[PDB]
Amino acid sequence: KLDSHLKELRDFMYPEGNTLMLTTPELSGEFHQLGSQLEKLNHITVEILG
Amino acid sequence: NAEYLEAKSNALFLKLRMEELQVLTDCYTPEKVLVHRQIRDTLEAGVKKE
Amino acid sequence: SKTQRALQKNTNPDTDALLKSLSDHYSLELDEMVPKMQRLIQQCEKHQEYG
Repeated sequence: KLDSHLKELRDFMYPEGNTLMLTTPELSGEFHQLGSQLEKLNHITVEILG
Repeated sequence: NAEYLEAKSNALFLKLRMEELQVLTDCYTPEKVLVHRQIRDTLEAGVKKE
Repeated sequence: SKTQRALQKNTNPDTDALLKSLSDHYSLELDEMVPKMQRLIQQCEKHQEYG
C-alpha cells in the first residue's frame, strides 16, 4: 500500500518523470503567450503616443 | 498573475482610446463642423443632380 | 504498530483525498483559467488591430 500510494502520488507530481510539476503546463503556455501579445500592444501604444 | 495581466491589458487599451478621442475633439471644432456641413450639402446636391 | 502510528500522524490529508484534490484543481484550471487567458489573448489581438 505504501509503495502504491508513493508511486501514484509521484506519477501525478512528476508527469515527465524528471521535473516537479507545480503549474499546469497548458496554463504556463497561455501565460507566456499573453505576456508576448501584451508586450506587442505596449509597443504599438508607445509608437502612436510618440 | 492572471489578474495583473488582465488589468495591464485594459489600462493599455483605455489609454489608446482616450488619445484617439482627444485627436477627434482637436479635429472637429464647431466652426469646422459648420464648413464640413456646407461641403456635405454642396456634394449631396451635386450627387443628386448627376 | 510504530509504522501504523506514523501513517496516522501523516494522514491529514489522505492520499486518495489529496490525489482527488489535485485532479479537481487541474480540471478547474483547464475549464476556467485557460479559456479566460485565451479570451484575454484574443482581446489583445483586437486592440492591436484597433491601433
